[PDB]
This record gives sequence, structure tokens and C-alpha cells, in this order.
Amino acid sequence: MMNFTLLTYLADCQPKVRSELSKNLEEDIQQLREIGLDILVDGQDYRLVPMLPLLNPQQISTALFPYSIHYQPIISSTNEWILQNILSLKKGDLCVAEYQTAGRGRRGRQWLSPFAGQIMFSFYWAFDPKKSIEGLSLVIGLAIAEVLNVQVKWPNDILFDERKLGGILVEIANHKNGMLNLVIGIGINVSLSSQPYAEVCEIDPDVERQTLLPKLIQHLYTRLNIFEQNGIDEEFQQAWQSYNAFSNSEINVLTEQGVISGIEQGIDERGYLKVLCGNKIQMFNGGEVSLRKK
Ligand SMILES: Nc1ncnc2c1ncn2[C@@H]1O[C@H](COP(=O)(O)OC(=O)CCCC[C@@H]2SC[C@@H]3NC(=O)N[C@@H]32)[C@@H](O)[C@@H]1O
Repeated sequence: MMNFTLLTYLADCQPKVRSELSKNLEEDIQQLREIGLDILVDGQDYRLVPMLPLLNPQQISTALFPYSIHYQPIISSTNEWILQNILSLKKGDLCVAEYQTAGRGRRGRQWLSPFAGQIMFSFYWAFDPKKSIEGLSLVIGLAIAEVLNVQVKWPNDILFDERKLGGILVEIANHKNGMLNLVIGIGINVSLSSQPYAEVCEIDPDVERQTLLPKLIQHLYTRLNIFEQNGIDEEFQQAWQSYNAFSNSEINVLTEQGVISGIEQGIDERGYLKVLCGNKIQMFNGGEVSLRKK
């Protein structure tokens, strides 16, 4: 299916004149095209087509000092890199990529991205193991919607035009620190190409991944620090409400045991969804449970 060494030699998106990095050049290139990577040829020069201008690692570093950045055009998953490199990291160090050969959703699912058309990054984070991470996904989602001026959806979705603008994937590292060690994965659609999807280019055609990435991370980190102090406090619930695309709406709540319906009533102190069902407020925990507008 894929010659990883090719692509990797091609990942600089630069005009290479037919050096061999293989056994079936036309085959693997068409196989790379079948995966979906775009490879244009002009006579004898081959070139991998970034959907957007490649990022510049040195600029991210200086823009995000003292946090350390690992940049890598092609990767399996920026989450995997944080996991495999956890010992060398401090709170807030990041991995950034252009394309993921195995981008992870929740629960075995996949994350799709064309080459260089997303903001894809993961980072290490850590809490006191006594402190609860109830609501963490809400904090991440809100921080991004505050930067991009878009809307959130419980528990972790980023929304423009009621369309999926990106994904958030919090994973727990089995690392022995005396701390709770997270890797936090974020994908934000910028310029793409199942369900309809949103991309930042719709809203601001002059978006630049190079300066939006540090803007996202600076606010994300800030929102997180506020969360270590205040949790899902009443300021948060108000900030949430203002960005909540489903505030006080008639919704369907999809759990493993079926559908329950009602009117959304925001969130409680643990980040649980609050829903007026019949005559009581019922609460739900974000794992797997999904939300839909009636
Ligand atoms: N680019 C996209 N935009 C919107 N929806 C997508 C999409 N690609 C796939 N989907 C659909 O979104 C579903 C998964 O939604 P979930 O809530 O289960 O899973 C997520 O939404 C979290 C995925 C987060 C991606 C970033 S990318 C870098 C860090 N490194 C990783 O590997 N992941 C994080 C997929 O099964 C659907 O096909």
C-alpha cells in the first residue's frame, strides 16, 4: 500500500529529479495517489503537493519558547510520538506533523487529513494525581473555539456551521511519575481535499497555519492552567454557554441503552451534560455518549 521511505524523501514537497528511494516507481506513486497523496510530475521532475505551505519548525520553537517542539512532516500519529518520547519531555512540549499515516480517533477510529491541510499537534500534560480531570475535554474544546471564534459541542467537538471543524483526543500515558501523565491530540481542519466537515479557510481565507498554531497553544495552555485552579467553575460554565452551539436546544442523547430526549441545560461541576428529560434533570458522562439536534 505505501512506500514510507518514498514520501519521506518526498515530504519536503520539493522538486526531486527521479532519484530512486524504489523497485516499482510508477506502482508505489500510484499507490501513494490511491491513499490520496497528490504527486504531480512535469516531465521528469516529481513533486509531492502540500495542501498548504509547510510549517517552519524554527519559527514554532521561537514562538513557543520555552516549550520544546518536535516537527516531522510524516508520522504515524503525533500522539504516538509523545507517548514513545515521554521521558525526554516537560509539561507542554509538543509534536507537530503535516500528515499522519495512522491518525487516531476515539475507539479504534481513524483521523483523516491530506498532507499539510490541518493543524495536527499533540502535547504532554500532567496534573497532580489527586486532582480530577473531569471536564478536561471541555477545557480543550473551549480554548480552541475562543481562539477561532467558533462553537463547541459537548463533550469535545469544534463546530462551524454545525459542521465538524476538528477533533480532540485525550490519551493517558502509563508512565511512572507520581503524576497523571496525559497526551492531548488536536486536529483542526484548515484546507481539506463521510459527514460534512468544516475548514478554517471557509472563515478566514488568509489563515496562516504558522501563526494560528502558536495562538491556539498559548490560549490552550492558559485555559488549562485556569482549570488546575478553578475547574468547571461558574465562570467556565458561562464561557461554555456563550460558545455552546446546543445551548438550551431540543436534543437527542444517544447512549448504549437507546435514545433519550429533552432540552439541554448546559453542564454541571464535573463537565457532565445536563438535560431536562421529562420532569427531571438527567446527567451524562462524555464517554461514547453522543448528541444530536432534534
Ligand atoms: N478531518 C476530519 N474532520 C472531521 N471529521 C473527521 C475527520 N476525519 C475523520 N472524521 C470522522 O471523525 C471520526 C472520529 O471522531 P472522534 O471523536 O471519534 O475522534 C476525534 O475527533 C479526535 C481525533 C483528533 C485528531 C488529532 S490529530 C493529531 C492528534 N494525533 C492523533 O492521532 N489524533 C489527534 C471519525 O471516525 C470520522 O470518520
